[PDB]
Amino acid sequence: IWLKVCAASDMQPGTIRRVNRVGAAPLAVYRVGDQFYATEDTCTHGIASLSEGTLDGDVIECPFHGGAFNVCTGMPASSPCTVPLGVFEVEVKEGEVYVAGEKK
Ligand code: FES
Ligand SMILES: [Fe+3]
Ligand SMILES: [S]
Repeated sequence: IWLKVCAASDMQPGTIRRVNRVGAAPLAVYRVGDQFYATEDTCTHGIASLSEGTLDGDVIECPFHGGAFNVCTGMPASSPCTVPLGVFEVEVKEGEVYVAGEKK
């Protein structure tokens, strides 16, 4: 199940895009350089949107507590985060960014 995100050219490096899913929590797609990554958009430490946070390199900083995760692995990058984010495969076909609707 692949969800159409947007045209690669529509995402500037260092930006984030929220992607809604049917019957599930939304995802966040991050563009690091020319690479694209995706994780659950919701922080595992609280009800917070990571796409509303700060992407520093390939680490997304949560809007709260100073928490952070690596967007490639979904692993916590800073306290108080301890639970890894689910990661989702991203693929670019003909300039269009697609994200898997199912975790990997
Ligand atoms: S809600 Fe995100 S680190 Fe606490
Ligand atoms: Fe905002
Ligand atoms: S935003």
